[PDB]
Amino acid sequence: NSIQIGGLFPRGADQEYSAFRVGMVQFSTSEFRLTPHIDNLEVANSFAVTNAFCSQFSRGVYAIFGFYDKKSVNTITSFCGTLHVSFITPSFPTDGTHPFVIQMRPDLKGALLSLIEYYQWDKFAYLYDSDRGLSTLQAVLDSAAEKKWQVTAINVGNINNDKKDETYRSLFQDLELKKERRVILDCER
Amino acid sequence: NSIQIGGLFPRGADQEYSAFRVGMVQFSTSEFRLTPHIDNLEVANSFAVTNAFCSQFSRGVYAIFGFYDKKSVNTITSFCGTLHVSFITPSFPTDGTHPFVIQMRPDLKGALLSLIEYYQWDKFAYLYDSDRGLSTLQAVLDSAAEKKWQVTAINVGNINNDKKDETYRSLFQDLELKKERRVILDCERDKVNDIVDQVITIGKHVKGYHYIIANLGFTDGDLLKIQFGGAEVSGFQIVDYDDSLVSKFIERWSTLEEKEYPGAHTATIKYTSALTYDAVQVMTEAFRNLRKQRIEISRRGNAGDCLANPAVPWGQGVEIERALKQVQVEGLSGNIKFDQNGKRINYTINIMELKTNGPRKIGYWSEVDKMVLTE
Repeated sequence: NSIQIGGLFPRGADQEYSAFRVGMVQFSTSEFRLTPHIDNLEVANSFAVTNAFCSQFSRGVYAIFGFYDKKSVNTITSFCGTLHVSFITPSFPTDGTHPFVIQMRPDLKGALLSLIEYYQWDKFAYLYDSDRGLSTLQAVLDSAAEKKWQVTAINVGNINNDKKDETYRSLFQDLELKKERRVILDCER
Repeated sequence: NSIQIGGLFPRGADQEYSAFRVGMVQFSTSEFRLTPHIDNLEVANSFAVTNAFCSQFSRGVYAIFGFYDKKSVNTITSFCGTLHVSFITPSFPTDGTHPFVIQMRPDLKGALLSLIEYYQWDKFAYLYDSDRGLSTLQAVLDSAAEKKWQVTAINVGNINNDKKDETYRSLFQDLELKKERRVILDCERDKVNDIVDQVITIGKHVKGYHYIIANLGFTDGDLLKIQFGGAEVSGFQIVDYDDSLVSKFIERWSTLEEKEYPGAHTATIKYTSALTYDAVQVMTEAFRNLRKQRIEISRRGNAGDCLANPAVPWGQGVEIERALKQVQVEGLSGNIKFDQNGKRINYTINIMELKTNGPRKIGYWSEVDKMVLTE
């Protein structure tokens, strides 16, 4: 019993792939074996992702495990929905109800909003990164209307890294006009 | 000289296509003729857009004119960049620097921020729609930190339309906790009318309220309703009907048969449609500057499958880009110019206010002069 599956790992996902390998070993049985076809492509590039998908599809896979970015996510959700191909991903949850997509990452939106009320915050700064979608940003903004919060949302993402210092100094300069002492960092590791 | 091009029109773009046709006629020359291959697909669906692109690519086109959504935009920008295919679109500008993409719509982000300071706003509500990307939302939020504003951003987009009433009542209920009297409507020509209608119903269109329509089509929507209400309404207009150029266009547009040209028998025109017409002119002047420059780029309908791996970009595409981006003519949307990326430059956006006698230009906005009032 040989079940061929696809593997879309973004270049740099070393520990992710290492964990992917360990899983293959820990969950290997005699009843059937999984045959991973690994494709290391720039997850951000929508075009490349399209090829890697059609390539793994022509190879005749039963399911696909990979990752997507805020840019290529629409490509995956669309193709997998049209071709009825299942796509398992640890990446951020899709903003909606897209069939044929299995998401390993639980929604943090709920846990965050609950924590804010616990500490009883009414005025805080929200530094966000547009990498995982503004799904959580909209969450805090919409709740800011109901719970009546004074949120200071600032996109800390588009900061060019080859001179990113006069930007941070000018960042906490605005976070001092209102003497912001409570900051929420919505970013990657 | 037959130049084949692709046309991706979303189902429902009647006036846009009608304007696309009129452009084909007004800018048709004996030197060369453009052969549009029209494909009507659901622009939102990323998959469909991928097929329509590869289909027009296998047919061997030199350039593609169409539209994209906040969902399919990444597909276009990506493929057009990999296959070196030029893509002209009136849709919202891309959030970044994506090559091989020509954008007819100027950036409103600048004109909006300038208008806010003009009226000297410090606390306002910002009703936005996630359809054209949160590019402008981030703009006002980031500026709210520097200029110190108390913005109340509310996504008026995800509102389910088959019961959208207990939502609006609960919407202006939150806009009453802080007694918000200054609202900015960042929506499409449709979502705006829905809001405007609700505003009149609840009576929040009387003196004391101030609305700002955050789009390039201020006169594109019905204003006769919130015109006599009392509340001041401002917005932006890209199609200056005072230009003899535009005035002449309407003279022929308003007369066209509405049967053959759907939604074309009016004295006005949606900015999206006006950009479509100006798009044709840009593509014409571009392919013309290639003939006079003695540049051979011609090919056949055998570019092959777009999914070809490895994917090899045809060098003739690099020249087609340097052509469109080099174009500089006069159209309905003022002076048309581009930079190395594709974003329009040296343009003018008229600031509009709604008075008793109707809309009236109170000034303009230049990318280099900011806001300038006309006495």
